[PDB]
Order: sequence, then C-alpha cells, then structure tokens
Amino acid sequence: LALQAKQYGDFDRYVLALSWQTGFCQSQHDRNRNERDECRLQTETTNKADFLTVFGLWPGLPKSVAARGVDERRWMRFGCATRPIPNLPEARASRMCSSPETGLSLETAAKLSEVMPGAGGRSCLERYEYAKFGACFGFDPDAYFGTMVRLNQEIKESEAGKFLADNYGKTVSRRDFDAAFAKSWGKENVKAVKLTCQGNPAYLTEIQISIKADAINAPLSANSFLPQPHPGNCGKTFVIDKAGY
Amino acid sequence: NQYYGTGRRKSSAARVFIKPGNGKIVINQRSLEQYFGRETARMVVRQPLELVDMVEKLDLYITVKGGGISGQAGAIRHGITRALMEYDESLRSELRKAGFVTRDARQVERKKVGLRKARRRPQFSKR
Amino acid sequence: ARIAGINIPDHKHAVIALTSIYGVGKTRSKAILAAAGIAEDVKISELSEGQIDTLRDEVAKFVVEGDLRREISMSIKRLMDLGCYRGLRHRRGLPVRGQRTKTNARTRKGPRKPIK
Amino acid sequence: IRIRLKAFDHRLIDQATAEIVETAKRTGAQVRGPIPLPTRKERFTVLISPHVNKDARDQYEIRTHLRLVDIVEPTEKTVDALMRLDLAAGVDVQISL
Amino acid sequence: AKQSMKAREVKRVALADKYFAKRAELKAIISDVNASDEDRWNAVLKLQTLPRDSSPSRQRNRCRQTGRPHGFLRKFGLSRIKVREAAMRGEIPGLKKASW
Amino acid sequence: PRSLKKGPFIDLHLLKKVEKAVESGDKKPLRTWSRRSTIFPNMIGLTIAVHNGRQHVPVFVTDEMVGHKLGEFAPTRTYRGH
RNA sequence: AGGGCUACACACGUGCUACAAUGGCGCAUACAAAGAGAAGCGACCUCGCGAGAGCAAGCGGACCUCAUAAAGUGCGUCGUAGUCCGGAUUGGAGUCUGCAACUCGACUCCAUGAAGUCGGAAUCGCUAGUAAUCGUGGAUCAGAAUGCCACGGUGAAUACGU
Ligand SMILES: [Ca+2]
Ligand SMILES: [Mg+2]
Ligand SMILES: [Mg+2]
Ligand SMILES: [Mg+2]
Ligand SMILES: [Mg+2]
Ligand SMILES: [Mg+2]
Ligand SMILES: [Mg+2]
Ligand SMILES: [Mg+2]
Ligand SMILES: [Mg+2]
Ligand SMILES: [Mg+2]
Ligand SMILES: [Mg+2]
Ligand SMILES: [Mg+2]
Ligand SMILES: [Mg+2]
Ligand SMILES: [Mg+2]
Ligand SMILES: [Mg+2]
Repeated sequence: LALQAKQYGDFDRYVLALSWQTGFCQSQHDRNRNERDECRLQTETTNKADFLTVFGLWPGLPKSVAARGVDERRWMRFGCATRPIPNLPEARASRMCSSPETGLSLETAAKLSEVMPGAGGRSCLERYEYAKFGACFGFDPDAYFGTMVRLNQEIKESEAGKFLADNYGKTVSRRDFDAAFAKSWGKENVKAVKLTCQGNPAYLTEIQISIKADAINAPLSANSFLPQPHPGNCGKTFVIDKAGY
Repeated sequence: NQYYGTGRRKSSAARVFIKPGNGKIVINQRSLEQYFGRETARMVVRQPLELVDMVEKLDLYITVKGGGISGQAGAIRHGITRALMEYDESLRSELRKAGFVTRDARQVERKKVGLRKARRRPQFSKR
Repeated sequence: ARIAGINIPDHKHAVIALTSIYGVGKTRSKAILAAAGIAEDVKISELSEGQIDTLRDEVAKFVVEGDLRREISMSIKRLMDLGCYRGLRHRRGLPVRGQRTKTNARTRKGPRKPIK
Repeated sequence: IRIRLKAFDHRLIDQATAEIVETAKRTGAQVRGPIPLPTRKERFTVLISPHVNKDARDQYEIRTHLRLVDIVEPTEKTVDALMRLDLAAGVDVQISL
Repeated sequence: AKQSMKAREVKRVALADKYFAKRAELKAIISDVNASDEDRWNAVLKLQTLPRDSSPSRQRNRCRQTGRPHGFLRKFGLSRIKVREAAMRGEIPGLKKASW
Repeated sequence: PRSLKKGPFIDLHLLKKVEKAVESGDKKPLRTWSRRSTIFPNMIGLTIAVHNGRQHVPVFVTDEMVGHKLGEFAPTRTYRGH
C-alpha cells in the first residue's frame, strides 16, 4: 500500500539511512563489539553495490511532539518511546527479538532480507525499527518496509551507487562523491546528503539522505530532497572499505 | 576432611581452609610473602600457628575480600583461630588465653552533624 | 657553562641547570635535552664544548632572557595605555584576574599600611 | 520470565512474593525461589530551624526493598494469570519476558 | 514568594519548552566544526534573537507550595521546611527519621 | 574565553548599526548597553558610548581595541581612596 | 536592559596550602567503603601534549556507567639549599558550560616563580578504631567547593591523681 501518516503527521522530511555494510562490519571489529552472525559471514559479491543496505528510514520530528519540549537529538534516540508524547513501549536494541512481530508478507519480507541483511532469525532488526519509528505514526508495515526497499534500489541504480562500485577498496574525496551524486539528482541537492566515517584513516560506514515529506512515495527526482547544513564528519577523503579487516 | 573458618576485622572478611601438610600458605592465588609487604601483617597471620607449633604440620589456604592490609591480616588470624580450634576442639583454651578467639568489633565511628570528624569539633578562640 | 649570555650551574643535572635560563621552565628543559640529544642525568661540568654548543643552538629556538623580558613589558605597557579594566589593575597595583581585595590580596598590595 | 518486586515496606513485599509464588505453584510452573536483593537507602539532611542555626538538623531516609522471582517452565495458563493479578497498592512489579 | 515571582517561573517554563527544538538545532550547527562558515555565523545571530526567558538555564527551582528559592530538594519538589512539615504527618511515603 | 570554534560574539542590534556607520558614513557617537560584544575591525574609527550602569561613556575605537569587549572600557565602580 | 550584592587605607572570626628529607621528583606495583544515574550515568574506538572533541555499546542498574582509591610498597634520583622546598602573582596560548563568561566562571598547556626556615602575649580540639593523617561519594547544581553532609585506609600518645 501507500505509506501515509495516521496519528501524527506534521513533519518536514523523512531521512533514509544506509550502512556501508563492509565499513559497518569493520567498526564492529575495531571497537570489539561482539561478532554478530551478519558479519560473521560477510561473503564477497559480483556487484560491489549490494553492500549499500538500508539501516532504517526515519520520519522527521513531528511539530506536535516538538511543541512539548522535544528536540531532534532525543527524537532520533528514542523515537516513539519519547516522552511526554508519544510514549509507546521501549524498543531495546540489546534484546531485539523481544519486540512485537510486525506482520510482514513474504513478498516484502524476502525483498527486505536482500537489503537489510540482519533481518529475521535471531536478529529482528525489522521488528525494532518498526517499533522505533513506525508504530507511533500508524503505518502499514508491508508498505513502510516496502518503501525502504524501493528507495534503496533506486540509489544503487543512480550515479551515486556506481561511484562506490567503481572506487571500491580505494581512497576517494567528498568532491568526487559530490559530483557522482549531483550528476543524478543535481548540484542543488547535495547538502541533503550526510556521510559518516570512522577509524584512522577514515573509512565510510554510513550514509543518510534527507527526503522531503511529500515526495516519499513518488520516485526520486530533482524535487525530492531537502538539504540540511550538516555534511558530516567524514572530511576531505575516505576509504571505501573492502570486506575483511 | 578440610577444616574451615570465617574471620572478620574492621571491614575485612577472610574465608580460610586448613589441611594437614608441610606448611604452605596461599592468599588469593598468591604466596604470603608476596601478598603482604608489611612485616607486621606476616607476624599477625602466623602467630596462632607459632603458638601451637603446627607452623609446618598443617597447610593453609585462604581468600580475603574487603578492608585494607591490617584489616585483612587481622581478619585472617581470626579465620585461622576459628578453623584451628575446629580441627582440634582441644586448643581453644590456649588460643583463647592469647585473646585471638574474640572478634574485634572496633569499627570506624560515623561522622556526626556539627563536627569536622566523629569527635573533632570546630575551633572557637577566646583569644 | 655560559648559555644565553648567563652562567649556568655546572654541578647540576642538565635538566635542573638549564632552568636557570629565564623563559625555560621544566618542559622546555626536557625538550632541549633530546632535540639536542643530550642525556638528562648528565651534569653540565662533564660535557664537551661540542655538546654545550649544539645545546646553545637549541635554546636559540625560543625567545628568552632580555628578549622575553622586553616582550612581557610591551604587553603590560600596551594594556595600561589602552586603559582597559585590566590595564588599571596593573596601574593601581591590584589583583588583575578577579580576586577578592576586601581581604587578602597582599601579593599585589604588598605588606600592610596601618591607619592614622 | 523474571518479575522484580519493589516497595517501601518489608512486611508488604514479603506478601506479594508469597502471593505470586503461590499462583506460580497453582498454575502449573516451577518458580525459582524468591531471592532478595540489596536495599537502596536514599538519605536526606535538612535544616530544621527556619532561620540561622546551621548545626540543627534532621536525618531522613527512604529504604527501598527489592525482591526477584523467576519462572522456570512457563505454563501457557500461568502467563495470563501472573499478568492478571490486582496486587497490593504501594508495590511496583515488572514482569518482563 | 511574591505572586509575581511565582508567575515568572510559569512564563519561563512555557517558553523554554516551546522554542526547545528551535534552540537545540540552531545550537547544533554552531558547534558543528564541519559546517559552512556562512551557516554557523547566521545561526549565532539567530539564536541570540529568540527570547531569553526561553532558555532552560534561566529558570529557578522554587518549592511548589510556598515559592521559596532556597533549600530546594528535587526528590520532593519542596523546600527543606515543607519537606519536614509533611514528613512528620506521614504524607511522604517511606520517609522517616534515620539512625546509624 | 568563548571557544574559538563558535566565533567572536557580538549582539546583533549593535552589529547592524555599525554597517550604517561604516557604509552610510556618519560621525555621531552610538549608545549601547552591549558590554558583551567584542570590538570588530569595522568598529575602528567610530566613537561609541557604552553603558557603565548609570551613564554611557565614549570609546573612540582604535586598532589596539580589537577583540576586547566594549565593557572592558567602561569602568562601573567609583573609588578615589580612603 | 545595564549595573550592584564580587567595591578596598584597614580590624576580627572560620578554613586551605605550605615552610621540607618520617620529605620533592620519576618509573613500577598492592589492598577499600559508601553513594549517584533517564533523557540522565556514558564505556570501547579515533583524534589531541592537555582541558577536551567526534563517533556511539551497555545500563532505570548486587548485571551497565561514573570510576584506575590514596597514603602504602620496591628501584632510582635530589643531599639540607630559600633548594629538584613552596606555588602566590602575572604574561602568552587554549577548552568547556551557557542567548552571554569585560565587570564576575571552572579547567588546560607554555612561561613566570612571591611571602614563607615551624609563628609574641594569648588561645582551641581530642580519652580508642578516638586524635593525627590519606583518599572516595553525595545534596544544591546549565557551569560554578578549600564549605556542608556522608564513606572507608593507615592509626598513636597519656590519665599518678584531685
Ligand atoms: Ca575491512
Ligand atoms: Mg559550621
Ligand atoms: Mg576517618
Ligand atoms: Mg609550569
Ligand atoms: Mg544504586
Ligand atoms: Mg504571599
Ligand atoms: Mg540556575
Ligand atoms: Mg535585572
Ligand atoms: Mg555575600
Ligand atoms: Mg591543615
Ligand atoms: Mg616544586
Ligand atoms: Mg552530581
Ligand atoms: Mg591520545
Ligand atoms: Mg569524654
Ligand atoms: Mg578530606
């Protein structure tokens, strides 16, 4: 179905997240946070774009909630569990497969498990994510998780997706990511991007794209982006981490 | 057939197990001379043995948690004197006369309102 | 044992001795005796003219003695001529960094001036 | 399943325990022993004069009591009942699967 | 406390938690090293503009019974005086005189 | 002092009314209570009379006065001696 | 809105840190108690000499975090000097909280290196886990303890007597 907002729906922008699975897996090693079975595999591929996954999709901070003394930082960090409102049950990241089942059709729930590798089994990233941001708003699970995938594939197909595919295993620059991205969408919607790098030397782990609220369902275009003044910590250059260590 | 005491002094607690043997000592997976730098400490730990000359006729094994040095050292001694008069209900009277069997009780006094310490009270000069 | 045109103690560990130079503290002393790869525990008396020079060289990297004393004095003259609150504290000879004067403050003010 | 019981009275809490470790026995299940836990003691000091007299105080306290009970082999029956129990006011419970 | 003084605390709370987000994000760019000098400089002028009484550091915990500004306790939201008064009636559950 | 990353602080009101001074060349002194505001280079050449608590006092700005904060030139207590 | 309560010829009270070798400095290495945390306690990783910064696990907590006790101990050095004692004062360069730290914050680095060589007359505390001495936490609290309220470590002296 279409992704539409029931209770609460007064926000400017969705903000799609994307984990550079190799770079993500890497951090886990460096920090020594435990080997999850998602990375324990990390087998190579033919196309070097299927590392660009969906970590989540996140509605803006809805005005109503913001008017009760809530700010983006807290919003992001708690979501639907935020107080005073909305205040729904708490989505633990430590006990994931304890959150309620979502009700997901296997039409989607296979499509999803291609672009959200640690979903289902003893992982339940799907479940947690629905609690954290979906539940409160009253979304259609099969649509919401659906709408993610739609957008994920779109970006792998675009000039942006290609750049990572090209410069795999190699150091790069924002500038040449900036070009790459613009050539698809424009030199107007570059600032909607925000990157995140870790370690020394810097390697990209995560990518976030800030899509206008009205344009979430209908496919991407030069008018389907909301630029924000935060470019991210990545700096002038970074590795496009290869699988391994 | 190993004989056991607990033993306490100030904030220390010392669980000890004795066995017949040639005179080994372990404290927290360590040797006596290692664990306790201070000489006093050593004297205290063995003086129940040195009393009833089983210094090298029994082999001891200990752990302690809580307190500082003289606390643990003291707590151990009590621990032994308990076990050592349990292996032998005989020795008690001798042990007791040395005053090793009683548990000390002396704890640090609390701080009270109006005082700088327990009993130290702020100056006022008639000068 | 003449560095920066002053005599340095020659019976003192280099580290300690070099501090006699005005404008070097202890951090600098340590640096010098490594930038100019000279040991720390070595006394100045048991060195070579050669060692003393490479050492003489390091010290020149900083601004020290005469030079320094001038810099400071400019900075303070600068303030007083600006007439800023911080300037006058320097004029009237009072705690420049917010310290109480109702009591104490005897290091600026100096020993007591009785009444009457 | 674990339930943690918490309260200000100690007689009161040693009720709810016995209540729950009665039902758990009832609706066929093994209950792993009511085990008590450290009791927190928030303390407060306050000036008792409304003006001056710093050295005149009261010292107040609230003792919180914690108890933990487990559920070994949760019967289907139990899960409803141990959920549906109106339990003495002034007692917090936290059943959590 | 003067009725007026009690009142200001309400004016001050209300604002604080209405412009709360605006401040936060408008601050967030300031502290962003990796951002546009153009952006951050604007922000500095923009934060100082929206009203003072809308800052959380601007408010003062007053007993929510008598209005006192001093000797407040968070656990109860009351002054030391009113805490004692209520303690002794047994209107504060659990609380009681202590010895050790 | 203020972190270096957050840039130099000036109250906007006062920041604005030293464009009109520097663009639309005037030659009057300006009233201000903005003792917070640091002196920017633009301010060089213009007298500006900053409040000390009861009165405004003139500060003919110069090169040397740059970075300091106005109020650092309006003394706020009177003392001759005892 | 800005200033004032933070003013300084001076007098008094309560404290802190000292004047050194039963000690200063460097390396190495033991043993506590009690308490706090929700939009709060914030690890690990990266950056920085440092205050800190960025990223972001876990924890409404006998589980996670604050948070490595210190005196002690071994090895080295200083050799009785206004000193390798003391760390006030001041210049320069920073960080963080906060619309904002000129008046008036805490902290950091570099430099500076004052009085003080155990204190007249007087005068105070304490009888045992006490005094002395060493670290730790909390309330208030955006930030702002040498104070206050708590907690353990080491651990004396002497009472003939009225
Ligand atoms: Ca790798
Ligand atoms: Mg007092
Ligand atoms: Mg003590
Ligand atoms: Mg220094
Ligand atoms: Mg607790
Ligand atoms: Mg009234
Ligand atoms: Mg306040
Ligand atoms: Mg006012
Ligand atoms: Mg006052
Ligand atoms: Mg002292
Ligand atoms: Mg020194
Ligand atoms: Mg605190
Ligand atoms: Mg480092
Ligand atoms: Mg007595
Ligand atoms: Mg202390």
